[PDB]
Amino acid sequence: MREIVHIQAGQCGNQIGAKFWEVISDEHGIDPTGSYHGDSDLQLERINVYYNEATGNKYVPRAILVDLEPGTMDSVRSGPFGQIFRPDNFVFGQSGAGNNWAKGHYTEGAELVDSVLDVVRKESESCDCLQGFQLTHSLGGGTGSGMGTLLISKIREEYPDRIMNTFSVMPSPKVSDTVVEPYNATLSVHQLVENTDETYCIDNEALYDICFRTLKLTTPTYGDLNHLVSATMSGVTTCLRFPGQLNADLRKLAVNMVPFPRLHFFMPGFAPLLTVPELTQQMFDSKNMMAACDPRHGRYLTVAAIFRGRMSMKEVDEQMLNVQNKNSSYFVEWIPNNVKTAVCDIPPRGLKMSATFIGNSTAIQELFKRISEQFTAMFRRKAFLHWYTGEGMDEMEFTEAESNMNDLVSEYQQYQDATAD
Amino acid sequence: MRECISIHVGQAGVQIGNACWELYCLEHGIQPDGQMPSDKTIGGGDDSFNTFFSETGAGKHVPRAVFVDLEPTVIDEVRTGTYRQLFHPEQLITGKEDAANNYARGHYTIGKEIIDLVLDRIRKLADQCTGLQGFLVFHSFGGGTGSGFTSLLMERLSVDYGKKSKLEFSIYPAPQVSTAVVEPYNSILTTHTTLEHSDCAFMVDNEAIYDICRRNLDIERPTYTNLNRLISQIVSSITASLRFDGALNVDLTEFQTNLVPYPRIHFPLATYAPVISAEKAYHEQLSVAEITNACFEPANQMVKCDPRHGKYMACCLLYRGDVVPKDVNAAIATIKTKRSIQFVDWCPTGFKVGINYQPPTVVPGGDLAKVQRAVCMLSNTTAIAEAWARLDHKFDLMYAKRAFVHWYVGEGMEEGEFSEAREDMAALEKDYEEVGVDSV
Amino acid sequence: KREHEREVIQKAIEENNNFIKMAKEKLAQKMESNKENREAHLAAMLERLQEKDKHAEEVRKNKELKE
Ligand SMILES: Nc1nc2c(ncn2[C@@H]2O[C@H](COP(=O)(O)OP(=O)(O)OP(=O)(O)O)[C@@H](O)[C@H]2O)c(=O)[nH]1
Ligand SMILES: Nc1nc2c(ncn2[C@@H]2O[C@H](COP(=O)(O)OP(=O)(O)O)[C@@H](O)[C@H]2O)c(=O)[nH]1
Ligand SMILES: O=C1NC(=O)[C@@H](c2cn3c4c(cccc24)CCC3)[C@@H]1c1c[nH]c2ccccc12
Ligand SMILES: [Ca+2]
Ligand SMILES: [Mg+2]
Repeated sequence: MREIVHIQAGQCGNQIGAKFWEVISDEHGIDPTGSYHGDSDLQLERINVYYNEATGNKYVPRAILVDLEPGTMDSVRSGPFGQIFRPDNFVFGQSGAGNNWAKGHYTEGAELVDSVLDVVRKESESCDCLQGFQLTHSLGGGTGSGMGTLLISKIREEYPDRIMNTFSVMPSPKVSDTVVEPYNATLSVHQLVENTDETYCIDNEALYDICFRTLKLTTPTYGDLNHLVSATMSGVTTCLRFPGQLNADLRKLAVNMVPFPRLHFFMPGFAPLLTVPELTQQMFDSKNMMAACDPRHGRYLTVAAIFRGRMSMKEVDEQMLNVQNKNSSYFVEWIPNNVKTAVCDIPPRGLKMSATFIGNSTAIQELFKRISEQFTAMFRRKAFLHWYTGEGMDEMEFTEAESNMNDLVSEYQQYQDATAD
Repeated sequence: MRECISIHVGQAGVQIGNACWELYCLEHGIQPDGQMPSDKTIGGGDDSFNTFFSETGAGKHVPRAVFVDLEPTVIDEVRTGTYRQLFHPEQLITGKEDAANNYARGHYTIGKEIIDLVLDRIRKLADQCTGLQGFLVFHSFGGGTGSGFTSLLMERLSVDYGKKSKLEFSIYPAPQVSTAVVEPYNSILTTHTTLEHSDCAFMVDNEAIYDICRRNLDIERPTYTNLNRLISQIVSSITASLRFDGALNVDLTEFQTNLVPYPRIHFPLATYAPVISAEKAYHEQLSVAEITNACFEPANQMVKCDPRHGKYMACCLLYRGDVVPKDVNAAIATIKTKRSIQFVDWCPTGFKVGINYQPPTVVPGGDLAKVQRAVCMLSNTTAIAEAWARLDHKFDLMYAKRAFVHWYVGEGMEEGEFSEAREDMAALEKDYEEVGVDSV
Repeated sequence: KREHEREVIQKAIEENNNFIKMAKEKLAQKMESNKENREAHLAAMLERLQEKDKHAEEVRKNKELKE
């Protein structure tokens, strides 16, 4: 088979990580004990992509749980589907990052990283043919951000010919009051642009605005934000988990989504928050993006979309052709046929039909400009910079991370302004 | 003798192979277990169907075929499918990792790890032939395996079998059933690399087949199964002369003499008729004149282009079923005086005709109506170059920005190979333009 | 005439062998070139990951030298 090794670091990473496993375990029809009690063989066709098969038909998630503090580790084990995770795959420190990137990347995490790699190595060595790794984490914290990016670099050393994918949660003052977050983000982006093949930009700013303005939820909880994330993560991995007209893996997705290596930051979307024409227009609407960016402020390099549920496929094909024609200016012309539609017969839990969106848009620069703006506001004053230099870092590493993310923005702008002739 | 070995590469090649061989079995009365009651010579024979089927002492008729894919899941369906008894396990070769829509991985990184094994299994088939005629290679242009590995295999076959004939059935990419954005890259790279190693290549435009299934069989959204069952009928029509005998039967090699005026000009345009549903074919007999006239309707072509705006360099008609020369000649005479059929000035204008009395066959639960007579026209037209032009344009749009090129470079390829491949295509488009110019 | 007949078939053999020969060499050249390039690409990738380790040592070293 073609196995994916899941990793979840820090608080945020384990929260959405656990939710991801709760949702897909339900779709594939397995209970927290690891036993299969489904009705369709399509649930087990490509189950090995995310699950190991143990004695007595026990399906164990190929997941590795990480955090520099043992608190969250108890939460998962106690939470639903806590009894399904492999006990030895729990790797926890005692320190705690304290929202310090340097601690997670150079100090505290660098001391725990080896014991994580031993678990990564054990899972990987048993794979028939490993295709890559997927990481869930936030960029605003210290562990999932700092140590998460350390693991990526370390894993890429031992598996340089495997795909590295990440579900990165971007920080937003609308959700977290923590002041130092734009430092952890910029430093993390400095790593992700160099050492990941695909990154799903899960933006808290977007997640907040959706819950508040659309779902009509004032003072939204993390549970509300994750209900969006889980539905998204379920959507973008459907083609990896189920058999269809065309079966996908991490590599084939990267080849089709990433025209240039650095420009691998996708803005995911979901609909609804019906009939086929309704779904299609919503998923291309800016209100339905999980990244706080207007796609009509830039151009699409590539676009991928799933339609889940039993519906008219003739209708879906016509509407997707319809949108591309009416919005032709927002798709680069120097990449022919840069929009693909996928279809899964099996709908999600609760919805008769839905649609998930993956866009490699140049409008993603808006998200990076926001972080860069908040970053430079703190860095011009050198506020709380002692927490980083205290761990042995230099001012340059802040400057380099800043200018590298600046280049990423301008590079996205370059191909936005490019023309066929 | 005159055996033909089929090679099916990648998903497209394999799945088309499934349709073709299933169809062959039904045409020859071969059962899914390989037994053929009408065949009285047990364990061998020099009959016509022996060109495609070998025989075991137990009376099993085994396809002279190899199925190759760098990923196991497609061929695994063959291993556990209806016709799993038909193939010896060694004829079905799989790796653990596909080429990921990348020519480089199919030709180099992944393909090189299995190329020696494939050649060994091909050799085992060849050593069972008393007079091997050549190879038939089924593959897609767009897939990493169909593109990359095929070209590697074709190169290696030219070394191991010299100038032994190698024919192609190539699936030309279409947006309606696309699998990758880099299919134009893979298409240009394969065509360039394979050009010197192929004697004749029958391109099948998926959009053409997609349109025909929608228009003529009223299939609202055709699947690969829909496309493949139509394709196998065209393939069957072309290989019919090799698999059957008859007085008016003309060998494919004779058509090939007329179809290839220069080595690089070896891409015939196939047109098939009648494609019709059971509902419409009921109480509706399509005569010889009607199906022959349908061959000059561009809507029935395997490749999207306009021969009416091009020039002919050969025209072959391969009939099967209830057909006699008298009705063919009458139909042709009518067509010549009503259609836009113009030949280049350096070639004769006569249509070459072949007839196989064995009537057309359809697969159970299929969409195609069973008819008493069908026809496949093979023409050498300058208009087929339009297919190259469309592909080369999509190639240019992306390559001007070097989009997705890093995925190839990362696998060891160089930009020089891209430009070298594109220049060869430019020369090929020019070649088709030159052959159409009147003589001095 | 007999002499010409020999020269024709010999020329046919020569051209056939030359085509096989050139094809065998052109392929060997390609697989070799591709092997070099892919290795050099992976080697470069590991080198700047090696640089990230050396940097991390210099960071942890710099910490204890400020106490
Ligand atoms: N007509 C037809 N075309 C097919 C079929 N299967 C795949 N294709 C076409 O083949 C192209 C992609 O190549 P594939 O054969 O699927 O890929 P591959 O050869 O297995 O190579 P990989 O990328 O390594 O998987 C697409 O443009 C498809 O439209 C089929 O069954 N019938
Ligand atoms: N969507 C979401 N974001 C979270 C969650 N928990 C923390 N975050 C975000 O992550 C950042 C804090 O990072 P955290 O995960 O606590 O750091 P760590 O645990 O030390 O790696 C803040 O910007 C939060 O918005 C969660 O459950 N859901
Ligand atoms: O299954 C699939 N594998 C791929 O490589 C995807 C793809 C993206 N582009 C493709 C192109 C061509 C063909 C396939 C694909 C054009 C540009 C972007 C495709 C897909 C369609 N919707 C999805 C939703 C979630 C995950 C994957 C997919
Ligand atoms: Ca016999
Ligand atoms: Mg394949």
